[PDB]
Amino acid sequence: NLNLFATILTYPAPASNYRGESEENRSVIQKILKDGQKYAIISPESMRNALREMLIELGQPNNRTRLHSEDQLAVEFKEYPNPDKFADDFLFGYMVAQTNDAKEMKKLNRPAKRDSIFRCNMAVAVNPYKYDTVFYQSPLNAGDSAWKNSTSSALLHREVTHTAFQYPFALAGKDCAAKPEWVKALLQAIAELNGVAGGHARAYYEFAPRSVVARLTPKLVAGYQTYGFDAEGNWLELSRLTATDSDNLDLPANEFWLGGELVRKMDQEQKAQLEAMGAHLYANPEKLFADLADSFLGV
Amino acid sequence: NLNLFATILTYPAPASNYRGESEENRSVIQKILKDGQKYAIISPESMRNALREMLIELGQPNNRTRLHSEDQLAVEFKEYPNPDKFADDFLFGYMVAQTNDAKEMKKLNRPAKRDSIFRCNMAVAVNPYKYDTVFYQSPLNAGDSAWKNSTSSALLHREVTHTAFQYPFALAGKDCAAKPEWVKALLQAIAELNGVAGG
Amino acid sequence: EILTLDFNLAELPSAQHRAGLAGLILMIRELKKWPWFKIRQKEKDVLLSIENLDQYGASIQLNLEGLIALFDLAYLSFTEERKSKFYDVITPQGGFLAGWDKSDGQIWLRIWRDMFWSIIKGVPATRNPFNNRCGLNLNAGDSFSKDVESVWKSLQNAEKTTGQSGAFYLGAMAVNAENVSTDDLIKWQFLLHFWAFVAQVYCPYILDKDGKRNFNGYVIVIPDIANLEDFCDILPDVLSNRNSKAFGFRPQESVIDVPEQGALELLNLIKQRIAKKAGSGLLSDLIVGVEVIHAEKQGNSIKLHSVSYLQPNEESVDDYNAIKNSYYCPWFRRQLLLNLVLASQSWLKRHPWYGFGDLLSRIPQRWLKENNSYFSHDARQLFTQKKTREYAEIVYKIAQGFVLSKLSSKHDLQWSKCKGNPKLEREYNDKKEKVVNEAFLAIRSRTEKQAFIDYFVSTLYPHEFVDFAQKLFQDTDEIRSLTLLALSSQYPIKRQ
Amino acid sequence: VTRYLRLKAPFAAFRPFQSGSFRSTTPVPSFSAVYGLLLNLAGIEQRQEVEGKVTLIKPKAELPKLAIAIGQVKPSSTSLINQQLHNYPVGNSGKEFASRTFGSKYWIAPVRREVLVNLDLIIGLQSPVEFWQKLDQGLKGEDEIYPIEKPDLASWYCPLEPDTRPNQGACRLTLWIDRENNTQTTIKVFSPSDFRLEPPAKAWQQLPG
DNA sequence: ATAAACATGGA
DNA sequence: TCCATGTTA
Repeated sequence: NLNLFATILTYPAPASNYRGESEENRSVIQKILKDGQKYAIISPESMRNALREMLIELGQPNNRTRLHSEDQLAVEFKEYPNPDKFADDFLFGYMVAQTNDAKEMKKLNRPAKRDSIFRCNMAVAVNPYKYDTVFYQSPLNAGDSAWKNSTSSALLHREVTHTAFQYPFALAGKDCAAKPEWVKALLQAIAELNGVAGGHARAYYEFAPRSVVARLTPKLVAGYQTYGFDAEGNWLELSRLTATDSDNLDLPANEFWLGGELVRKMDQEQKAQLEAMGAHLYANPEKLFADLADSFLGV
Repeated sequence: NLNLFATILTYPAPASNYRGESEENRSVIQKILKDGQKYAIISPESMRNALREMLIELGQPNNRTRLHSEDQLAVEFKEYPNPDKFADDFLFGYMVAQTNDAKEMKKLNRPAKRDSIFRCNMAVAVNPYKYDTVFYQSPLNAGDSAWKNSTSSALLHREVTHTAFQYPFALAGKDCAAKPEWVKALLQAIAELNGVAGG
Repeated sequence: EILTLDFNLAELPSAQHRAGLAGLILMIRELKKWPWFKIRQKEKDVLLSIENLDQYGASIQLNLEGLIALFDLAYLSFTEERKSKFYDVITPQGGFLAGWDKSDGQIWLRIWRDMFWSIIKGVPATRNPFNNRCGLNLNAGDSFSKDVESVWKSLQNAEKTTGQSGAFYLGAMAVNAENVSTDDLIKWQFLLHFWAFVAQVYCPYILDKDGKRNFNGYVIVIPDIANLEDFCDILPDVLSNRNSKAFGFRPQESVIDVPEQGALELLNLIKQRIAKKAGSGLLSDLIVGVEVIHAEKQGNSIKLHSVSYLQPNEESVDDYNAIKNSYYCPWFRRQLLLNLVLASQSWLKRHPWYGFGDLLSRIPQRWLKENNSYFSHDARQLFTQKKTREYAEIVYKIAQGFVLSKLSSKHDLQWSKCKGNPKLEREYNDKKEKVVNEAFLAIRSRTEKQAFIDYFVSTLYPHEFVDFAQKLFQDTDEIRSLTLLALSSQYPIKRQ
Repeated sequence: VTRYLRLKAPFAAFRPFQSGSFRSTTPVPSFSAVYGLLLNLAGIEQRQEVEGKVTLIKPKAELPKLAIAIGQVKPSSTSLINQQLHNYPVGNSGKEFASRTFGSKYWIAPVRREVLVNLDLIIGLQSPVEFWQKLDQGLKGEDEIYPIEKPDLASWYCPLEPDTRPNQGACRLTLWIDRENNTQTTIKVFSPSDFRLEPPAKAWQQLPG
C-alpha cells in the first residue's frame, strides 16, 4: 500500500551541461564540497522540465507550452486548470492568483495550491573534477556583413569530463490511483529519457536507465540512503547484497528484488538461490518497469 | 516517427589534428583524462566545417563560405548576402543585436533562434599515447633575397601518435520539410567525410 | 510639544538598527558643537537632550524643532560641476564625516559619496530630501520643515505598524513570491535614516586579460555594537587614524580583493586603536559580529552578490597582519587569503593553492608571467618564507641543483664569472629564462597519478635518502605543488 | 526529557523569513520548522488549512504542548547552486502580463541562492506518552530516522546572555511565526556549546506552539 | 563579445 | 489607485 521509488544510473559519456555563471572568458559548472573535492551537479528543475516535455511528446494532453520566444524566455498557452484531469498529469499545478475564477464560487474545484506528486531529488556526479580545459576557436562572424560582428574575434575555452550520474525517484503515498494509465505512461517516459539536460545539442548527454534497483514495503525510506557510493564499481551490489545478507530475516528480500546489472551476467544463480525465489527478474529496464506496473496496478 | 543514430570508426594512422596552442618551440594536441590515462580529441566544430565543405562540393545550394584573404580569418557568405531563408541543413544561423534585417520580422517572418537538426558528439580515441615522439628542423633565413627575414634558426618538436578513433551521431526523426533530397545528400556527404583535420 | 523615546539594544532585530542608534547619538553629539545650533536653540526653543546613556539602553527627549534641526543637518547637500566629452550634479555634504576626514582632497569622503549614489539612493524618487536642501545656509537661518511635519505626525504614534520601503537596503516591499507586504515599526523605521553614516566602504575589483584591476560595485562593512558608550567614544579617533596614501584617484588601503578582507581590515584598525585608546574591553566585548555586503549597480536595477556574517577572532588577525608586509603582492599568491578558512583549523598549513592558482594563471597570465615577474612573486612567496620539513627543503635543493647543473652542462658558463664582467649578464639571463620556462610548462601539463613520477627522470637527468616513497607514491599532489612553485624560485630576479 | 532520536539528510535549505531579492541560509533549522516536521511525521494533519491569498492563521487554543531542544554533531559547509527563479512584478505589470491573468507568476528573472552540503541532527522531544505512541504509529503503523538516545552525544545550542562571548553562533533564529502582522519572535541570536555531556536545562525550550 | 530581462511615493 | 522620469575617473 505505497508507491515504490528507486535509483537510476547512466552510462559514462562526456559532460554537456554548461551551468552559466561565466567568469572572464570561460564557462563553468557549479561544484560541491562533498569531501573537499569537486563534483558536477544538476538541479531537479531541469529533470522536471524534461519529463514534462516527454509527457507532451508521448501525446498525453497538457495545458502549458514553453515556446522559444524572440524577446525573452517565457511560458504561455495555459488556461485555468479547473479539472485535475486533462491537466498537468497530477503534478506541479501551482497557483498564486490573488483574484481568480471566483476562487471556488464558480470554479467549484480545489485551489491546487502547494500540491505536488513525485517530488524528485537532484543529480550528483560520481567522479571528482580534475581541472580540465578545452580551448575554443570562436572566430568573428564576418568583417564585411551587414549584421554586426562584436567588433573582433576571441579565443574561448570550456571544460568537459566523462562521469555517470545517479538519481532517486522519491515517490510514495497511495493517492495517485485516479489514473493508473497516466502512472504507467509516466514510468515509461522515465524509462525513455533522453537529452534531459538543456546543455547543448552538440556533445549531447542522454540519461538512459542502467541497473535501476530499489524497493521497500509500505514503510518510510531507510537503509541505503540513495548516496554514499563508489564509482564505476558495484556500489549497488556491494551495498544492498551485504545489507540483505545481513538482513535476510530483518528485511524482506522477497519484495525487495535483486540489484546490479553486472550480476545479471555472472553468479546470478548463486545469489538467487541464497537469497530468495522472488520476482527478482532483471533483463532490461523496460520489461522490469513493465512488471513493476503490472504488480502496481493491484496496489 | 522513426529515429536513427550510429557510432562509426576508422582505420589506424598517425594523428592529424594540430593547433600549436602551447608554444612555438613545442606543438601539442588536445588531451583528455579517462580512467587515469590520456586520449586525443577531435572537436565537433571540425566535423561541422567538413560537412559544410562536402555540401559545397556535392553541388548543393549554399549559404556560407570563407575567403582565406584576411589578416584574421572570418566568414563572408554566411552573414553578408543571406537573410537566412534556408540554411545548409536548416541550421538557420542566429545572432542578436539592436536589429537584424529590420528586426527580422517584416521582411522575413523567422525566429531569431535556430533549429539545430543535427546532433553530433565529441570524438575520442581508443588507446592512449605517450609524450613527445618526433623531432623537427627549420631553416635559418632566405639569405640573399631578403623578403622573409624570420631569423628564427631553431629546432622545434612535433607531436604524433598512431590511433584509430570512433565517434557517435544522431538524427531527428519527424523532420520532413524539404527533406527528400537534402537529407539524403547530407547522408551521402557523411558517407565519405574526407577533408576533416586541424592540418 | 515634548516627546521622549527609549531604546534597548537587546530588542533590535538586526544589527543595522544597532548601528542606527550609534549614528543618531553621534549626530546629536556633533550637532551640539555649532554656534548656529545654539542660536536656533535660544531663538525657537529647541529641545534636545540625551537622558540615560549607558551600555544597555538609551533615552532621548526632543521637540519638533529638534527634529527640524536634525533633518537640516543630516540631509544637507550642495551641487558640484563635472565635465563631459557640461552638467550639474547634486552631492551630499557628508555630515560629521566632513569634519573628520583629514585626507588630502577628502578622497575617502569622495568614495563614500559615490557609494551614497550607487546603492543607497539608486531609486531617484528617494532623492527628494536632498533636492530641497541644496545650497541652504544654516548659518544664515535657512530652514525647511515641510516633510518634517509628516514624520512628526507618524512619530506621535510610533507603536503603529507600517510598510518597509527601499530605504532598507535589503529585500523588497514583499519579496513578491506572492502578495505578502511586510512588517515593521514606525520607531524602528525612523532609526534606519542615519545608520548609513557609520558603515565602511571598500572597492573590490576583478582581473582582466591584461592583469589590470577593473573595479565593480562596492563592499559595505557593518559592525555589531555590544557596548554603545564605548563604541561611540572610540570611533571618532578610529576614523582619524586611517592611512592617507592614495593610488590613482583612490586610497591605496581602499583596494581589497575578497569580501572578507574589509571585515578583517576594520577590526584590525580597531585592534590598533585599542592599543592606542585604553580603558575598553576586548574586541569581542566591543564588536559581536561583522556584516559584509557586496553590491553593484546595473542600469535601472540593483543586484547583490554576497551576504555573510564574520567573527572577531584575533588569532586570524595576527596571521592577516603578515600579508601587508610584502610589497606589491601578486594576485596569485594573494589567493592565500582564500585558504585562511576539529577539521579545518590547520588546513592552511598544507598550502593546497596549486589548483585554483594555476586555473586562472593559465588563461591570460601565461602570456603576462614574463612581465615584471609580478614583483618577483613576492620573492616567490619570500622563498617559502625562509622529515616533512626536510621533504619540503629537498625539493628546493633539487630544483636549484637541476637548473644549475643543466645550464652548466649545456655550455659550461658560470654565473660566478658572469657577474664579474659587465655587458654579459643579460645574455646569460636569457638562456636561464628559456631553460626554466620550458621545464615549467612541461610540468604544467601531462599531470596524473603515474605519468608525473616519470618526469622526475628529467629533474635528475645529470645524475636514507630513499625511505620516502611511502609519501611520494601516496600524495602525488603536495609534491607536485612544491615542485611547481619552487621551480619558479630559480626564475630570474628583475634588474631593478 | 522522555527520549530523543537521531536523523541525517544529505541536502536541505533554511531560508530566512523574507530574506530579500537574494536568498540566504542558516547553519541549523529553525525551531518552528522542526516542530512542524515532527508534527507532520506523526501524521497529525494541520489544525487549520483555510484558503485565500495566504494561509497560516494559527491560534494556540487547540495545539499540543511540548518542549524542544536542538543539537548538532558535525559542522557542514555551504554552496550556491542556482541561476534563475521567477517572481511577481511590482509596478506597471504592463502589456501581456495583465492580459493573461491565469495564475500569473510571469516575468522570469535570474536569482541565486544557497544550499547545505550535508546535515545531521540528534535532538528529540519531551512529550507525554500518548503523543510519542501516536508518533511511533505514524512512523511504523497502519531520509532515515531512528532513536540512539543514550550513546552518540555531541554539542548543543542555547540562548546567550550579554557575557561569555561565543564562537560561530547563529545570527538569527525563529521560535513561532505566523504570516501576518505581529511581533514575530522575541529572541533571535543563539550560541553553540561544545561538550560531550547532556545539554543543560537552558537548552530545552518549552515551545508555546 | 552581445547578451537584454526595476523602484520609489505622487492626487 | 494610477501616471509622473535619471547619468561617470
